Amino acid sequence: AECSVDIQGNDQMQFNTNAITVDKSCKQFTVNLSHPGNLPKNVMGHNWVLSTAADMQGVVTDGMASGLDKDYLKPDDSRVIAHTKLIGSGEKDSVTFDVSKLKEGEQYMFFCAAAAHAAAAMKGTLTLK
Ligand SMILES: [Cu+2]
Repeated sequence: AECSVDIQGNDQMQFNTNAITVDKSCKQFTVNLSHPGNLPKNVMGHNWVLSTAADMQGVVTDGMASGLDKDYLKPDDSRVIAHTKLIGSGEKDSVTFDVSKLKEGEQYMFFCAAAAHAAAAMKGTLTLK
């Protein structure tokens, strides 16, 4: 069972993956986010956020309004299954979540909630396999 993934968000507003697989034998799954490049948090800060496909737009919109000092997420947002903090270059963060939080049939999306980043396609799918 492969129960973690290392993902990078760079100074050019991209993740180095578009698709995450979660082994369904995993009890927990861990995302390790890092930020190659030179740009600080306030310029090109990234996070990793998990929601259902349907909820992503809302999470992003409300997170935009919540703003930078809230790490671009509505605090305690019920739609956020898991999330890292916002990180700048040189910084890192991990998040671990229960795999039981994912449903059969459902469609899940990961993304950066930082202003404009998801629109520029800092997103992809997350799928139970
Ligand atoms: Cu970002």
